[PDB]
Amino acid sequence: THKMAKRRIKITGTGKVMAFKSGKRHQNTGKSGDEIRGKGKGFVLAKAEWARMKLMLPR
Amino acid sequence: NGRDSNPKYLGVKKFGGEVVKAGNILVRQRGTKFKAGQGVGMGRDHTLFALSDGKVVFINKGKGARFISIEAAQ
Amino acid sequence: RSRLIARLPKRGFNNVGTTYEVVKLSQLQDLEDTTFDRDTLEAYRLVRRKNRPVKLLASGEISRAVTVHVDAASAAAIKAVEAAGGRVVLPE
Amino acid sequence: AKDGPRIIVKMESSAGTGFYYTTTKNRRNTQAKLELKKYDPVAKKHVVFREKK
RNA sequence: ACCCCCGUGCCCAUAGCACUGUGGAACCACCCCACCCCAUGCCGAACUGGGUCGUGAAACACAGCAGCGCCAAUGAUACUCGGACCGCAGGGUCCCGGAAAAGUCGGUCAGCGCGGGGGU
RNA sequence: UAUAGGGUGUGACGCCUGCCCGGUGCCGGAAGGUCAAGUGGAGCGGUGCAAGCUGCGAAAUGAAGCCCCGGUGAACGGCGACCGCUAAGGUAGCGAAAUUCCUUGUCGGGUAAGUUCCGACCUGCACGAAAGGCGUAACGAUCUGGGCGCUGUCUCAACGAGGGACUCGGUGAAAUUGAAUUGGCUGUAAAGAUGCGGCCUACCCGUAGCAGGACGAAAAGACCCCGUGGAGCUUUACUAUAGUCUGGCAUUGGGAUUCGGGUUGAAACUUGGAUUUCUAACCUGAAAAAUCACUUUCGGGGACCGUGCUUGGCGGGUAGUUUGACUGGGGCGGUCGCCUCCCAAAAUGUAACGGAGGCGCCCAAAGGUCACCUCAAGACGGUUGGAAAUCGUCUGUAGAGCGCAAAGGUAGAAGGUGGCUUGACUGCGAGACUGACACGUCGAGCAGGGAGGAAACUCGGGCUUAGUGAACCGGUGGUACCGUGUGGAAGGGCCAUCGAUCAACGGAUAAAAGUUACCCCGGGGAUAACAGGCUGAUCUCCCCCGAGAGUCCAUAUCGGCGGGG
RNA sequence: CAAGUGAUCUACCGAAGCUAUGGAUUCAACUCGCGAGUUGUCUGGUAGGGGAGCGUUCAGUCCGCGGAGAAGCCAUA
RNA sequence: GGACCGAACCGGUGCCUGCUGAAACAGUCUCGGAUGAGUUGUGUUUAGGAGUGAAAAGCUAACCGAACCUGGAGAUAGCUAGUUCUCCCCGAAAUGUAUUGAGGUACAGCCUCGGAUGUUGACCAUGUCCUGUAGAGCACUCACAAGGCUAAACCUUAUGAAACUCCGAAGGGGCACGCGUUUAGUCCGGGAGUGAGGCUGCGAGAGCUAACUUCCGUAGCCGAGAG
RNA sequence: UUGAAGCAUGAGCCGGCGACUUAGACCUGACGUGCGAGCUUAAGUUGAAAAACGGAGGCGGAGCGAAAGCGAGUCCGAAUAG
RNA sequence: GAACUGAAACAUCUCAGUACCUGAAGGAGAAGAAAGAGAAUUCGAUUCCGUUAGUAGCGGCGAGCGAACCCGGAUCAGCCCA
Ligand SMILES: [Mg+2]
Ligand SMILES: [Mg+2]
Ligand SMILES: [Mg+2]
Ligand SMILES: [Mg+2]
Ligand SMILES: [Mg+2]
Ligand SMILES: [Mg+2]
Ligand SMILES: [Mg+2]
Ligand SMILES: [Mg+2]
Ligand SMILES: [Mg+2]
Ligand SMILES: [Mg+2]
Ligand SMILES: [Mg+2]
Ligand SMILES: [Mg+2]
Ligand SMILES: [Mg+2]
Ligand SMILES: [Mg+2]
Ligand SMILES: [Mg+2]
Ligand SMILES: [Mg+2]
Ligand SMILES: [Mg+2]
Ligand SMILES: [Mg+2]
Ligand SMILES: [Mg+2]
Ligand SMILES: [Mg+2]
Ligand SMILES: [Mg+2]
Ligand SMILES: [Mg+2]
Ligand SMILES: [Mg+2]
Ligand SMILES: [Mg+2]
Ligand SMILES: [Mg+2]
Ligand SMILES: [Mg+2]
Ligand SMILES: [Mg+2]
Ligand SMILES: [Mg+2]
Ligand SMILES: [Mg+2]
Ligand SMILES: [Mg+2]
Ligand SMILES: [Mg+2]
Ligand SMILES: [Mg+2]
Ligand SMILES: [Mg+2]
Ligand SMILES: [Mg+2]
Ligand SMILES: [Mg+2]
Ligand SMILES: [Mg+2]
Ligand SMILES: [Mg+2]
Ligand SMILES: [Mg+2]
Ligand SMILES: [Mg+2]
Ligand SMILES: [Mg+2]
Ligand SMILES: [Mg+2]
Ligand SMILES: [Mg+2]
Ligand SMILES: [Mg+2]
Ligand SMILES: [Mg+2]
Ligand SMILES: [Mg+2]
Ligand SMILES: [Mg+2]
Ligand SMILES: [Mg+2]
Ligand SMILES: [Mg+2]
Ligand SMILES: [Mg+2]
Ligand SMILES: [Mg+2]
Ligand SMILES: [Mg+2]
Ligand SMILES: [Mg+2]
Ligand SMILES: [Mg+2]
Ligand SMILES: [Mg+2]
Ligand SMILES: [Mg+2]
Ligand SMILES: [Mg+2]
Ligand SMILES: [Mg+2]
Ligand SMILES: [Mg+2]
Ligand SMILES: [Mg+2]
Ligand SMILES: [Mg+2]
Ligand SMILES: [Mg+2]
Ligand SMILES: [Mg+2]
Ligand SMILES: [Mg+2]
Ligand SMILES: [Mg+2]
Ligand SMILES: [Mg+2]
Ligand SMILES: [Mg+2]
Ligand SMILES: [Mg+2]
Ligand SMILES: [Mg+2]
Ligand SMILES: [Mg+2]
Ligand SMILES: [Mg+2]
Ligand SMILES: [Mg+2]
Ligand SMILES: [Mg+2]
Ligand SMILES: [Mg+2]
Ligand SMILES: [Mg+2]
Ligand SMILES: [Mg+2]
Ligand SMILES: [Mg+2]
Ligand SMILES: [Mg+2]
Ligand SMILES: [Mg+2]
Ligand SMILES: [Mg+2]
Ligand SMILES: [Mg+2]
Ligand SMILES: [Mg+2]
Ligand SMILES: [Mg+2]
Ligand SMILES: [Mg+2]
Ligand SMILES: [Mg+2]
Ligand SMILES: [Mg+2]
Ligand SMILES: [Mg+2]
Ligand SMILES: [Mg+2]
Ligand SMILES: [Mg+2]
Ligand SMILES: [Mg+2]
Ligand SMILES: [Mg+2]
Ligand SMILES: [Mg+2]
Ligand SMILES: [Mg+2]
Ligand SMILES: [Mg+2]
Ligand SMILES: [Mg+2]
Ligand SMILES: [Mg+2]
Ligand SMILES: [Mg+2]
Ligand SMILES: [Mg+2]
Ligand SMILES: [Mg+2]
Ligand SMILES: [Mg+2]
Ligand SMILES: [Mg+2]
Ligand SMILES: [Mg+2]
Ligand SMILES: [Mg+2]
Ligand SMILES: [Mg+2]
Ligand SMILES: [Mg+2]
Ligand SMILES: [Mg+2]
Ligand SMILES: [Mg+2]
Ligand SMILES: [Mg+2]
Ligand SMILES: [Mg+2]
Ligand SMILES: [Mg+2]
Ligand SMILES: [Mg+2]
Ligand SMILES: [Mg+2]
Ligand SMILES: [Mg+2]
Ligand SMILES: [Mg+2]
Ligand SMILES: [Mg+2]
Ligand SMILES: [Mg+2]
Ligand SMILES: [Mg+2]
Ligand SMILES: [Mg+2]
Ligand SMILES: [Mg+2]
Ligand SMILES: [Mg+2]
Ligand SMILES: [Mg+2]
Ligand SMILES: [Mg+2]
Ligand SMILES: [Mg+2]
Ligand SMILES: [Mg+2]
Ligand SMILES: [Mg+2]
Ligand SMILES: [Mg+2]
Ligand SMILES: [Mg+2]
Ligand SMILES: [Mg+2]
Ligand SMILES: [Mg+2]
Ligand SMILES: [Mg+2]
Ligand SMILES: [Mg+2]
Ligand SMILES: [Mg+2]
Ligand SMILES: [Mg+2]
Ligand SMILES: [Mg+2]
Ligand SMILES: [Mg+2]
Ligand SMILES: [Mg+2]
Ligand SMILES: [Mg+2]
Ligand SMILES: [Mg+2]
Ligand SMILES: [Mg+2]
Ligand SMILES: [Mg+2]
Ligand SMILES: [Mg+2]
Ligand SMILES: [Mg+2]
Ligand SMILES: [Mg+2]
Ligand SMILES: [Mg+2]
Ligand SMILES: [Mg+2]
Ligand SMILES: [Mg+2]
Ligand SMILES: [Mg+2]
Ligand SMILES: [Mg+2]
Ligand SMILES: [Mg+2]
Ligand SMILES: [Mg+2]
Ligand SMILES: [Mg+2]
Ligand SMILES: [Mg+2]
Repeated sequence: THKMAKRRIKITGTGKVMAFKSGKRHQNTGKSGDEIRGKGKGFVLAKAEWARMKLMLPR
Repeated sequence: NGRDSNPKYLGVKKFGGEVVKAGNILVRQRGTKFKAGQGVGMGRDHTLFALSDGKVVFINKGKGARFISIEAAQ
Repeated sequence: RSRLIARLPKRGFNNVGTTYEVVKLSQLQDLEDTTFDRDTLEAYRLVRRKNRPVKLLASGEISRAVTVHVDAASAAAIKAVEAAGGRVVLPE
Repeated sequence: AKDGPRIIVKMESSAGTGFYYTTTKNRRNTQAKLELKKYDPVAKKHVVFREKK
């Protein structure tokens, strides 16, 4: 696909799929907690079976 | 009317006799229902968690005398 | 309804400029003769596609002399190249 | 989080400059006296400048 | 060691309250005065501070006491896991273990430490 | 060639045609408000050593249009959602009318008897003046009621005739058809049985007949719902558009006047604007040469018009489309996310168009910490102050409070009061709660720095549980990674933030309403209307008790309040 | 005159359940060849997964057949 | 003379017959117009968002709210049908969550095949913790029966409760152990289907303590199960 | 289809026609084979009663990051916690 | 110079410069002799095949669309006028 290209869904050495963290992103943040600077790299491989064939040339 | 909302999942997560790790959640309840004892912390939501790995144990007589505590093993 | 993909954030980049052919250091030292692979060993050596620069990185190690001509190398590898005797040279 | 013409506000922080931000929610309910608070930027620690705008 | 007092725990009303009796230069307490330490959004009543006499009144401490509280059997029952059923239905039954709440019989005005001061 | 032509509505004729322009349209509207391209171009920035080359870029000026003012109803319209205030609220004439709900309105006429018809009345659910009002001789295969006449329409059918029907010779189709060796009752079964059960009846096969059944045949139901199916139509749904109006620029030229001004108080090279005018462009008509072409001789118009480019408006005339779901059928109504209690069957979880209630905030202190403080209520006694006040003493496991909704929770306090404060922090995050995911919740501890305390220590918002929006696209402050020969810069990225009743709240495009009885297709007995089926609230009927009426006596009859079938 | 019914006892009846005898699958074990063989076991079945196979045409190769008769057709225990 | 009666002709009012017709719109009888806006012959012109129309969305070559033919074109079809040779082994789902979602899809759950692992599964027993229903009971909140007292409170006596609780089982849940029987379990990876359920007993709501009702819970069966 | 002998769909009968395919230097699994610290060619050239030739390229071989980049390390960050 | 279709609705977008129409022409045609490609101070008219490569990029950054340079081949000619 071209969708996950500059986007999330990064493959790794083990072939596992890397997800970013969403809430909140560039708007509607406010509030208090760390959590703003706490949206990092993440993952699950349950959905990821379907994310491999979407973009695999690269990781 | 038809407006009731959500499950909320409050419970006693690790029952007495069980071997907790460090950071495990012992109880989920609402305000004070269980009082944090030896080796047990408490958060914003109340909800006792484990300070030190070991065996969890329940202590009560009556009222608000309910207590959750830990002790090590080796 | 609305796929995970679209739900998920990113902007990031593309780029992907210069990328280097890796030469594993264990390949030279110890096994074979530690025969001084020189500048172009190519065949019998591990670089193939090329048309991309080559970089030398530390993996395996032994004390034997070597002379390696590569486009670049890791300083911790280039540490072990001279400390076993020998050198790594780079283009002007 | 939602915003309108109404009372209180979202107000950003000062220049810990550093050119830096904090932005706690605030209110014009008590007073318009503005504000200043203590925070830490890139540079140093606790450089304490004034609530902006 | 014993009597007892002051502190401080464990237990976390069968250890609590009221009626009440002992206690006083050893301990507690009130009492005494305080411009300043300190402090009452008023009052040194409370903290706080300087110290006797007085007092054993209040508060405290122990002994008494079972009127009130609190604990509370055995018997039976309610209900019920499992088994097997009657009624068109509301509902009900039999076997099998489990087995309350209340109530009565009663049981009580505690128990168990650590340290220090004072009599024998 | 306005006694003409187009459009619109009304519809011989006669008596006539009212009130209301607020909104919409249309005609006329020097002030003023907004407004496009385009003239103008102060200034901000990039690169180069510079000459300079370049990226944006506003005051002023700029047309039609809407806003604003006036008028116009044989213009769209309006003249009872209890009078309700909105520009006004019905002039004649008519009214139970093709309009009337209640309704078979009430009288009257006609009939032996009239929901109709006629006449009145009027209380017009929802008459009314060119969607014309009310009349009208004549006309009508028009519609309604009545009478005479005659009659097989009828009481009530009979006889007769011809043509089929039947019989013999000749030719000889059709739809339909799982296969059949194809009965009655009463059950049972997917809820109407020849085919299951029990019982009954029944010798084999035909011809003329009858239409109850075979849910008989015919046409993948046209009603109904469904499909992110279709097509016709509509409009102040969306969006473009033929068309049309308007500014600028060409075609497209000259001269006078005037104002604006530059280059060498006038001269004057002049550059444009405005009115005016001329005539070679250009349009156009008559002349022996009909459409043309011409020396044309001419006559009129004439920088306009027309036409090419571009600016903005108008634009159902046309075109593509949109118009959610839930739902004891669909619609109308209500409802979509979030928190609390009940349902919930002593773990968690659990539905209904089930039973109640709240949220889309607030708090610069209602936060951090550090100290102290203890409430509701009653009784007695007390001062413009008494139900309630303020004071006093006594009682006072909480009967109080906790910003809001309830539950939990709280007296060693989270509740009441002050001191100082900015942790309502940057960098992380052991290990767990919860979710299909994506979210969501708790958190010891490490560092950089702080805050309150003398100190142990506590602090990365609040007694907790509601106070929310994925991604995209973008605004602002940083940061300096990318940056298309190189060096910069435009542009992009990471850090922080701002934008969402995207509330149909996992959010369809940046942007969207109706109608179809002219309807089409694909399906559905997954789903209404008819019938059956189960049920029996309601409907029908019977019973039980007996107060009361029946002068007397409940029970000849009648049966309060209730009860059972 | 119970074939009605309350209680008690006991004979028989009665399924593809269990049992008898025979036989085949499934997995498992024990070694024999470097598939078979007893033991124990298993085997209702729709969507669906897995496994082993039957038949038709064509093609290569091998072996063959056919006028004393091919394929096709028809009958059969 | 858009006068009258009435043939030709033009037209179709009413009834019937016809309905596998004589006929894909007719026949008998009846009726309308019958010098006008009349009837009709020949040649010709106008057509598919187009024409025509004394106006029905009528007609435009026997079916016109957009003719026919050919083509794009095997349009698309979340819908309906249909999908053929054998035996063997296993064997479901009609739940959850979200969806311009509701008869459709995605993920999880449940099936199968293979590899890895290896009793971790299962039942039952002991031990230990967690719970607020059944029942009960007024000590709180609401309700409520008869008095006493000087209308609330208060006393004797007496009750109800999904959204009351002084109390409170039977069962259920987690962990440990195997004190003893059994035989599965988990991870990795290939392929799925199911996402319309139904009935009964028990526990409730809605309903009328009606339904071969409706919606959840829970066991068993049909589903896919013959005897 | 929850449920069909169904009075629910389809079919008069028999013959023949009749429905899970093909494509690609594509992706991902299983089985099999040949080479295996490597494996393999495409277009084309040559020769065809048959095939060889052809290394352009492709796949392993190094990961982490947004990227510059660094490298058995990398990334967030002042470090260490991850 | 279409639309159905796809985007699970629909406007940008996709179908697709496909279908159809018209014009011209030949056995082929088109194209062609660098104001080029490009980043080696390299190549060297055009067309074609393989590859680069589902790579750069384009996009309601949605559906989806998608190069070229290097290299390997087929064939290889440049000639004339203002
Ligand atoms: Mg990577
Ligand atoms: Mg709840
Ligand atoms: Mg206790
Ligand atoms: Mg003491
Ligand atoms: Mg003494
Ligand atoms: Mg004093
Ligand atoms: Mg006393
Ligand atoms: Mg007992
Ligand atoms: Mg009982
Ligand atoms: Mg039972
Ligand atoms: Mg029964
Ligand atoms: Mg009972
Ligand atoms: Mg038992
Ligand atoms: Mg018992
Ligand atoms: Mg017992
Ligand atoms: Mg008891
Ligand atoms: Mg007693
Ligand atoms: Mg005592
Ligand atoms: Mg002592
Ligand atoms: Mg009219
Ligand atoms: Mg006026
Ligand atoms: Mg009348
Ligand atoms: Mg009526
Ligand atoms: Mg009369
Ligand atoms: Mg009559
Ligand atoms: Mg009358
Ligand atoms: Mg009549
Ligand atoms: Mg009538
Ligand atoms: Mg009348
Ligand atoms: Mg008028
Ligand atoms: Mg009118
Ligand atoms: Mg009218
Ligand atoms: Mg009229
Ligand atoms: Mg009239
Ligand atoms: Mg007429
Ligand atoms: Mg009539
Ligand atoms: Mg009549
Ligand atoms: Mg007469
Ligand atoms: Mg006769
Ligand atoms: Mg006759
Ligand atoms: Mg003959
Ligand atoms: Mg005959
Ligand atoms: Mg017969
Ligand atoms: Mg029956
Ligand atoms: Mg039947
Ligand atoms: Mg019957
Ligand atoms: Mg029968
Ligand atoms: Mg039979
Ligand atoms: Mg007949
Ligand atoms: Mg149909
Ligand atoms: Mg019709
Ligand atoms: Mg549509
Ligand atoms: Mg136009
Ligand atoms: Mg325009
Ligand atoms: Mg339209
Ligand atoms: Mg419009
Ligand atoms: Mg709907
Ligand atoms: Mg409804
Ligand atoms: Mg519906
Ligand atoms: Mg409502
Ligand atoms: Mg529960
Ligand atoms: Mg439960
Ligand atoms: Mg459910
Ligand atoms: Mg609900
Ligand atoms: Mg309810
Ligand atoms: Mg406090
Ligand atoms: Mg200090
Ligand atoms: Mg911390
Ligand atoms: Mg920026
Ligand atoms: Mg550059
Ligand atoms: Mg920049
Ligand atoms: Mg939603
Ligand atoms: Mg949505
Ligand atoms: Mg959107
Ligand atoms: Mg919308
Ligand atoms: Mg009509
Ligand atoms: Mg029509
Ligand atoms: Mg249809
Ligand atoms: Mg039905
Ligand atoms: Mg349904
Ligand atoms: Mg439905
Ligand atoms: Mg009907
Ligand atoms: Mg019908
Ligand atoms: Mg019905
Ligand atoms: Mg029934
Ligand atoms: Mg009487
Ligand atoms: Mg009497
Ligand atoms: Mg009687
Ligand atoms: Mg009665
Ligand atoms: Mg009754
Ligand atoms: Mg058997
Ligand atoms: Mg046997
Ligand atoms: Mg089987
Ligand atoms: Mg022969
Ligand atoms: Mg043959
Ligand atoms: Mg005439
Ligand atoms: Mg006449
Ligand atoms: Mg006619
Ligand atoms: Mg005729
Ligand atoms: Mg006549
Ligand atoms: Mg049209
Ligand atoms: Mg014809
Ligand atoms: Mg026709
Ligand atoms: Mg058509
Ligand atoms: Mg088709
Ligand atoms: Mg097509
Ligand atoms: Mg379609
Ligand atoms: Mg298709
Ligand atoms: Mg089986
Ligand atoms: Mg949700
Ligand atoms: Mg799935
Ligand atoms: Mg397995
Ligand atoms: Mg393997
Ligand atoms: Mg074992
Ligand atoms: Mg386990
Ligand atoms: Mg086990
Ligand atoms: Mg209860
Ligand atoms: Mg109860
Ligand atoms: Mg309760
Ligand atoms: Mg008690
Ligand atoms: Mg217990
Ligand atoms: Mg899998
Ligand atoms: Mg398969
Ligand atoms: Mg799949
Ligand atoms: Mg579904
Ligand atoms: Mg369902
Ligand atoms: Mg269900
Ligand atoms: Mg009810
Ligand atoms: Mg039902
Ligand atoms: Mg099924
Ligand atoms: Mg059976
Ligand atoms: Mg079964
Ligand atoms: Mg059976
Ligand atoms: Mg059905
Ligand atoms: Mg059946
Ligand atoms: Mg049938
Ligand atoms: Mg059907
Ligand atoms: Mg049929
Ligand atoms: Mg392909
Ligand atoms: Mg490949
Ligand atoms: Mg290709
Ligand atoms: Mg392999
Ligand atoms: Mg080998
Ligand atoms: Mg379309
Ligand atoms: Mg579409
Ligand atoms: Mg387009
Ligand atoms: Mg052509
Ligand atoms: Mg030619
Ligand atoms: Mg190519
Ligand atoms: Mg080449
Ligand atoms: Mg050449």
